[PDB]
Amino acid sequence: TALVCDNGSGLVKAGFAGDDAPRAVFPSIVGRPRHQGVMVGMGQKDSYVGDEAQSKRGILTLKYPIEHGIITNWDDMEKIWHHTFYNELRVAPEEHPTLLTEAPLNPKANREKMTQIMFETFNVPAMYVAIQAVLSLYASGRTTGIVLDSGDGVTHNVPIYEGYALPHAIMRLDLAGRDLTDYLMKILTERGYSFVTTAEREIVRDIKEKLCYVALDFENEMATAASSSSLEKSYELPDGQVITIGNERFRCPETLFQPSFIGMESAGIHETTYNSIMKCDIDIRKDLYANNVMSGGTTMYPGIADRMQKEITALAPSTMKIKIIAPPERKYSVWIGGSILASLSTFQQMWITKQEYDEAGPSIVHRKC
Amino acid sequence: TALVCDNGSGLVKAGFAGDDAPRAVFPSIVGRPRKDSYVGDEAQSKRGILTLKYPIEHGIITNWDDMEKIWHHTFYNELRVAPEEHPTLLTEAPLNPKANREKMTQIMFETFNVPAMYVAIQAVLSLYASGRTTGIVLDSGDGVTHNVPIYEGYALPHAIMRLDLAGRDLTDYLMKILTERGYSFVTTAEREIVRDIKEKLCYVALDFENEMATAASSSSLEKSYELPDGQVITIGNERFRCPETLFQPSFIGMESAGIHETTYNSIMKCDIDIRKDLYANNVMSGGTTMYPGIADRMQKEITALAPSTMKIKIIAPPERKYSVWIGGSILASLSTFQQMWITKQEYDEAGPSIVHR
Amino acid sequence: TALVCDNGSGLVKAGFAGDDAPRAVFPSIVGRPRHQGVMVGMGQKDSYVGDEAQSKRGILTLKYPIEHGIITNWDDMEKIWHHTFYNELRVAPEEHPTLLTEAPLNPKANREKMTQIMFETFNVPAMYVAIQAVLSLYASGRTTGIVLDSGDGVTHNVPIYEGYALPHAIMRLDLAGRDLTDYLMKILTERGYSFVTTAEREIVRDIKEKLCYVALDFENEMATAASSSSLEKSYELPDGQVITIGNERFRCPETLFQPSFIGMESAGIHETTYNSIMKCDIDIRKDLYANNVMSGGTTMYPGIADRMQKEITALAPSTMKIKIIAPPERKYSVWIGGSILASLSTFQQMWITKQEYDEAGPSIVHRKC
Amino acid sequence: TALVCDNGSGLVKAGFAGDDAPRAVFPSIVGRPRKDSYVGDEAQSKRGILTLKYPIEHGIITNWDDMEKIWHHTFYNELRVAPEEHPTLLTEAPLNPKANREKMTQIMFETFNVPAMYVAIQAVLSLYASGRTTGIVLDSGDGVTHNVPIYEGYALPHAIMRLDLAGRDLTDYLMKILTERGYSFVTTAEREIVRDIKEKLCYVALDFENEMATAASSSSLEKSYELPDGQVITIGNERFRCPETLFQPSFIGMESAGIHETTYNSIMKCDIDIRKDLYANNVMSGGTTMYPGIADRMQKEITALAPSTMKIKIIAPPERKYSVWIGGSILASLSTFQQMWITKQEYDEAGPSIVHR
Ligand SMILES: Nc1ncnc2c1ncn2[C@@H]1O[C@H](COP(=O)(O)OP(=O)(O)O)[C@@H](O)[C@H]1O
Ligand SMILES: Nc1ncnc2c1ncn2[C@@H]1O[C@H](COP(=O)(O)OP(=O)(O)O)[C@@H](O)[C@H]1O
Ligand SMILES: Nc1ncnc2c1ncn2[C@@H]1O[C@H](COP(=O)(O)OP(=O)(O)O)[C@@H](O)[C@H]1O
Ligand SMILES: Nc1ncnc2c1ncn2[C@@H]1O[C@H](COP(=O)(O)OP(=O)(O)O)[C@@H](O)[C@H]1O
Ligand SMILES: [Mg+2]
Ligand SMILES: [Mg+2]
Ligand SMILES: [Mg+2]
Ligand SMILES: [Mg+2]
Repeated sequence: TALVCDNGSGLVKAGFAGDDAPRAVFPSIVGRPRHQGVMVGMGQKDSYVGDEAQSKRGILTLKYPIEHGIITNWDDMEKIWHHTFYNELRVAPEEHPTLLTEAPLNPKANREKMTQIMFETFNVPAMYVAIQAVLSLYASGRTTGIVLDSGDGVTHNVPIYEGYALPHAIMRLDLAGRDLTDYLMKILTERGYSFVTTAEREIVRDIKEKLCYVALDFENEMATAASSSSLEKSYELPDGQVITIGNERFRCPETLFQPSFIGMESAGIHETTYNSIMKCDIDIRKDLYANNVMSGGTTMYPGIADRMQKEITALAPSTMKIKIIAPPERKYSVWIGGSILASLSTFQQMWITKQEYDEAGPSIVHRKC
Repeated sequence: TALVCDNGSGLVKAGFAGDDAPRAVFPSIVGRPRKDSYVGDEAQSKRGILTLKYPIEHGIITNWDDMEKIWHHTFYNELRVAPEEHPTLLTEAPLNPKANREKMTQIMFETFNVPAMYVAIQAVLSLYASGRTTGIVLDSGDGVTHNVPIYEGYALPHAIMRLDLAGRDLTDYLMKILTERGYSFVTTAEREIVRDIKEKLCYVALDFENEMATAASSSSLEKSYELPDGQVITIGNERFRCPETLFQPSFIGMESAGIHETTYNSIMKCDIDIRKDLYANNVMSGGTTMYPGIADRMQKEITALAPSTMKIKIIAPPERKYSVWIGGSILASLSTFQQMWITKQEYDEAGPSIVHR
Repeated sequence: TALVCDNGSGLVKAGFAGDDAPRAVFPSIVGRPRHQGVMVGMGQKDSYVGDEAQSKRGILTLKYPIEHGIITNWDDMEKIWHHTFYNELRVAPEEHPTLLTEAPLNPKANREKMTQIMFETFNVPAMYVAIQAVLSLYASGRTTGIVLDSGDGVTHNVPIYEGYALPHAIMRLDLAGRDLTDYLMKILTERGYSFVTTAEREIVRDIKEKLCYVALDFENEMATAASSSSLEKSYELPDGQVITIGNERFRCPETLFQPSFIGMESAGIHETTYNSIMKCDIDIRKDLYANNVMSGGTTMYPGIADRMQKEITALAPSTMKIKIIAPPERKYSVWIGGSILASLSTFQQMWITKQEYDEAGPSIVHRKC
Repeated sequence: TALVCDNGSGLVKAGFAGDDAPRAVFPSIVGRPRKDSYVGDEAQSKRGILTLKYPIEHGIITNWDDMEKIWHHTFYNELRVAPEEHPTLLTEAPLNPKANREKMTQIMFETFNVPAMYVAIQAVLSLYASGRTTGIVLDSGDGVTHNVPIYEGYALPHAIMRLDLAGRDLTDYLMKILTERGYSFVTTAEREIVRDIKEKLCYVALDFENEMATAASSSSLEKSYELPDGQVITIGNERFRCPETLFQPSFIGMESAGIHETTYNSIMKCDIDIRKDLYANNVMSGGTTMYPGIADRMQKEITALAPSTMKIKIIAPPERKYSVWIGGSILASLSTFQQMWITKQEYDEAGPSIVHR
C-alpha cells in the first residue's frame, strides 16, 4: 500500500491508504535534557521524539521543528520522520510511496526539501505532496465548497467549485491554536498562576482543550461572568494544585474572531471567509455560501459552528442561505482525504517516480504537484 | 574487588565491594601535638595534648593535609590493604565545588597511586541502595542535613537544600537539657555516654504537645539507663525533646526551618511535572534518621503541606545508617560500572579533568 | 490664479494654474491610531493625513478613501481636501475656483457629491470637472491621439481625433498599480517574506517602484532567471534586513499584459488598446496608430514602451507604423494639462459659477462639465 | 504639593513632587506574629517573631490587606503628613489587570480620602525621566524584570516581556557560590551582609570566558570585604558570576533567555517600521541595572543579534535607581499635568472606572 503522512505543526498523523483512522498520532516535538545526569550507566537518551518527550517533559526542553506550517529545523524533522516510519508504523520506507501534505502559500523551498529528503534519505519509490484544504474536501465527499482549515500554525481558506480551485481567492492567516495557547498563558498570570517553561506550555494547552469555548455573544457573556460565579471552572494541576478560571474560558478563543487581542491587524476568521467568497465569481458564490467545511483541531471549540454561522449571516445578504458543515471527525479530515485520494485508480498515474526525480531533481515537485 | 570508602562528617566507613556492611568504621578525627600524628579512636585518647579538629565537617574537605592522613589510616591501618593494588571508590557530597573534586582525583593518583578511581554523590548512592531511580533523598548525617531531589537519574542542583542541624548538635543539645536534671556531662569522657544514651532511649513523637503532657502527668514514659560506673539515671521528657530539634530548629536558637519544611521547599523548587513522583519516593539516609517514629512523624508533617490529592510515602529502610556505603558496594559490583573506572593511563594523558563525568 | 486639484487614487497633486509642476504631492491616506496612549499630554492626535501618516505608519491603520477611482468614504476625503487647502497649499479657497479631475465611466454620484462639497464645505466661487485622459493630451500639445492613463486604481483608454472624443471606443480597466502591489505581495511569500499589515504594504510598494520592470519577452526572461543568477537585486528593509528577488521583478508588471495572473478575464493593455482603435472609424485609425500618448504613474516601468510597441505592431498591419509617445514627465501629465487648460481665456466661460449651482443643484456637473 | 509613591516589589520610595530624591525608602514587607503588624524596617528587626510575607513580590499587588498597612506606614510614619490634604501619585507595573488599577482608586478615595490621585505605569515614568517619548525600557528591579517598548507615546502591550529573575534572586545565588569558599552565610542577618557585598563588589564582565580564565590564573580580580564582626573575606571570580545570571538564567535553573535576548525578542515582536527607533533608545532603570559594565555588555550582546546597518545605543542615566520616582516627581509638578488629576468629585458622580481616563 501507500503511506499517508500528515506532518502537521502540532501533531503527526501517519497510516496506510485505504484505512479510516491514523495508525500513529503523536506530538511533533523533540526534547533534550537540560540538567546533568548522576546515576551510572542508565542509558539516558540525548533526544526524545514524540510521546517519549511528553512523558519526560519535566526535565526536557520541548521544541517544535515546525512553526507556522514551515519546517524551520531540518535536522529535527528527519528524526521525527524516522520515528514515524520505523518506531510507529514499523515499515520499510523503500517499499511504500508516501503522500505528504503542505499548507497553501508556503515557501517554494519548504516543498522542494521534502522531495529531496524522501527520495535520497529514505529512498521511497514514489511520492506526492498535496494541499491540506483540498484533501479536507475529499473526506466530506463533495466537490464544491470553501474549506476553513485551522490547525496549529496556519488558518487558511480555499474555495473550490466543481473540482476547480481559484488561487486568487485563497487566504492564509497565521493565527492558529499555538497562538491561542500563548495568549491563554499570558491572561492566566493576571489571576496569579505563572506558566513559563515549555513543559508548562503543554499544561496550558490541556486547560485550553478541556475548558475553553466560544461564546455566541462576547459582550453579553462578559457581563454575565462578572455578575455571578456561574462560569468558573476548576482544573487540577499535575502536582495536585487546583486553579480556577472564570472568564478566561471564552476570552482565549475570541482571538480567532478579534485578532486585535494578540495585537494583530488582520480581520477575524468570519470576515476572512466572507472576503474569500466575495473574491470569487458572482455565479458561484451561492454554492460556496451553503458549503462551509471546517477541518483541523482548532475548529473544535464548543459553539464555534454556531458563532461562525451567525457572523457570516450578518455580512451575507438575507436572501442567501448559510450552512456550516462541521463533521465530528473534522480533526482527522486532512488524513482521511489523503487515504481516499491515495486509494484512487486515477491518482495512480500522478505519483512522482524515482526516475523523474533522477532527471529533473527536486524542482519537479512544483511542475507536478 | 574494589575499595569503597565513605567520607562522613563524623564516621568514616571502609570495606570491599560485595560485603553487606563496612568492615571498618571509625570516628575519624585528626590529632596533632600542641606520636607525630593521631587519627581515629587512638586520637580520642590523650586528646588533651592533641589538637582535635573536624576535617570533613559540614560535608566539605576544607583541609587537604588532614584528609590525606585519614585515607592513609583507613587503608594501611584499618584494612591492611595496599591502595595501589585495588581500585578505590570515594563518595563526594551534594553541591560540591568542581575544584574540590579536582584535588581528590590528584591526591590518590599521585600519593597513593590507586589503579582506578571513581567518585559518586552520597545522596545518589543512597538512592542506588534502595534500587530506585526517582526520589528525594533526605541525607541526615553528623554535620549536615541535605535534601537532594533526583528524577530519572537527572539531579536538580538548583533544588538541593542544606541544613546545619544533625546528630552532633542533637547530642550537644541533650547535654544542655540534661544539666537541669542534676547530671553533669561537661567532660568529653561523658560525651560518649550522652551519645550512647541518645542512640538507645530517644524517639520522635507524632504530637509533641501530647507527648509532653503524658511525660509530666505520669511516669509511664520514664526509662532508666545505667552508667558504666554503676549509677542508674532516669530520663523523662528528654527522650523525645532532643530529637524534636530536627523539626523545631528554634530549640537550639537556629532560625532555619525544620526537615519537614526543608523537604517541601525542595519539592516546590522542582519542575511541576516531576513533583508527583518525588512525593511518593522519600528516601532516608544516615544514622540521624534511626529515631523510632521518624518515618511516621514526617509523613504526617509533609501531608499537611502537600496537596490533598498527592500521595506521600516515606521510604525508611532499616539499614539507612549505612545506605551510602551499601549503594557504593552495589554500584562497584555492576558490570556496567566496570568500564567507567578512571584508569591511570587516562589520567596521565589528560590530567585531573577526566573525573568531570 | 485658479487652483487645480488632481484627486487620484494613491496620490494627491495640487497647485496653481500657470505653473509647470504641482506645488505639493502627498499620499492620499488617512491613518488612525490602533494602540493605546500611555504618556501624559503629548502631540497625540485622532487622525493623521498625508506625509504625517506615512511617517507614523508603524502605529496607524492606513486607509485609502478612494478605491478604483471611486470615493468610498466621504468623511476621510474631506480631511484630505481640508489638508490640501489649508495645510499644504495654505490658501483660502473662497478667493479662487478649483479644477477637479475624474476617471471616465464613473458613477454619477461621484461627480454630484464632489460638487456639493466644494460649493458648501469650502464655498469655492466656481468649479469644473475635467476628464484625466483629455488633460493628458493637453500636456503633449496634441489634438489627435489615444491616451493610456494608468493610475493606481483605474486604467483607461480615450481616443481623441482633432479635438473630438469618441465615447463608444472609451475603455476602462480596473487593473492598476494597487493590484500589482498586491500581486507582488503574494508572490513574495514563495521566498519566505511575509507582509501582512497595511503599513507593510507601503514597503512592498517601494520595492515595486525600484526593482520591478517589464521584460521584452516573458518566456525568454523566465528561462534566463533559471539558468543563472544574473537578474537578482537586493533591497534593504527599514529593519535593516536584506531581501533578494531575482524572478519576481518582471512577473509583477506582467499582470498588465496578462491579466489572468491575478485571475481576471479581461485582455491585456496592448490588446485593449488595439480594440479601442478598431472600434473607431477606419479613416482615422492611421492617425491613432502613431499617436499612442502614454501617461500615468503605472506606465513608468522601464521597458514598458518597448513592450507595448512590439505587442501592438504584431496585431497591426505591417504597413501601418506604430509610435509610442512616452514623455519623461508623464507622471504629472494630468496635472500639467489641467494647468494649461485653466490658463485659457476661452475656458473662463466653462466654469460653473456658484449662482448657477444654487439655481440648479449639484446635478449641474452633468449639463456642462 | 502632591505626594509621589513608588510601590515596588522589594522597596518603596515616597516623597514630594519637585524634589530630586525620595524622602523615605523602606522595604515593602509586612509581618504578622507567629502590635497587630509591623511594616518596613521595624518588621525586619523583629523577623524572628513575625512571618515576613511580601504583598508585592512580582509587580502585582495580590494582597490588599497589607497595602492598607504599607500606605498607612508611609503617609503617617515615614512622611509624617496627613494624606487628606495632598493628592498622591502611585505607580503600577506593566501588564497590570484593569481591576488592580481600579482597586487603588477605591482604597485611596475612601480609606485615605485623598484629594484626587493618579495612577501611572512604572515603565512610562522611566521614560519621562530621560525626556523621551520613544524607546524600550529594561526596568530590572527586585522581583521582576520587564522590557516595555513605547513609540511616540503609544505602548505595545503585545510585545511587553516579563522575567521573574531580579536582584532578589541574584543575592540568593551569591549566597550559594560563597559557600563554596567555606563562608557560612545562612541567617537573614547574614543576607544583608551578602546584599552589601553584591552592591559594592559585584560587576558584569565584558565576556564571561576570558574573565574566567583571567580570574583562575591571577589574583588581580580578588577583592576583600570586611565583615561587621571584623573578619576579612575575599571574593575572586564570584564578583562577576552573580550578575551573569541576568544574561545566563540557566545558572539558577531557569529556562528563559537572558536580558539581552529578551530585549531583542521584544523588539522583533513590534512593527517593522518602529524597530529602528527602538534600537537606538534602550533606557535602563531600576536598582539591578546599576552593575558596573552592564551597559557596555548589553550593547555588545544586542549588536550581534541585530542587523549590522542598525545602530544600538544604551541610555543609562547615572541616577537610574530612582528613575520611576523621578519621572513621577517631574510629571506631577508640571502645569500641563495639573488638569488630569482624578478629582474626587468624579469618583462620587460615577464609578471607579474613570481611572482609565
Ligand atoms: N477539543 C479541542 N479544543 C480546542 N482546541 C483543540 C482541541 N483539540 C485540539 N485542539 C488544538 O488543535 C491543535 C492541533 O490540531 P490538528 O489540526 O489536529 O493538528 P495540526 O494543527 O498539526 O494539523 C492543537 O494545538 C490543539 O491546541
Ligand atoms: N541509632 C541511632 N540513633 C540516633 N543517632 C544515631 C544512631 N546511630 C548513629 N547516630 C548518629 O548519627 C550520626 C551520623 O553518622 P552516620 O549516619 O553514620 O553518617 P556520617 O557519620 O557520615 O554523618 C553519628 O554522629 C551518630 O552519633
Ligand atoms: N517608477 C515607478 N515604477 C513603477 N510604478 C510606479 C513608479 N512611480 C509610481 N508608481 C506607481 O504608480 C501609481 C500611480 O501613481 P500616479 O499615477 O502618479 O498617481 P495616482 O496614484 O493618483 O494615479 C502609484 O501607486 C505608484 O505605486
Ligand atoms: N549598586 C547596586 N548594584 C547591584 N544591585 C543593586 C544596587 N543597588 C540596588 N541594587 C538592587 O536593587 C534592588 C531594588 O531595586 P529598586 O528598583 O530600587 O527597588 P524595587 O526593585 O524593589 O522596586 C535591591 O534588591 C538591590 O539588590
Ligand atoms: Mg492541519
Ligand atoms: Mg554520610
Ligand atoms: Mg491619475
Ligand atoms: Mg521599580
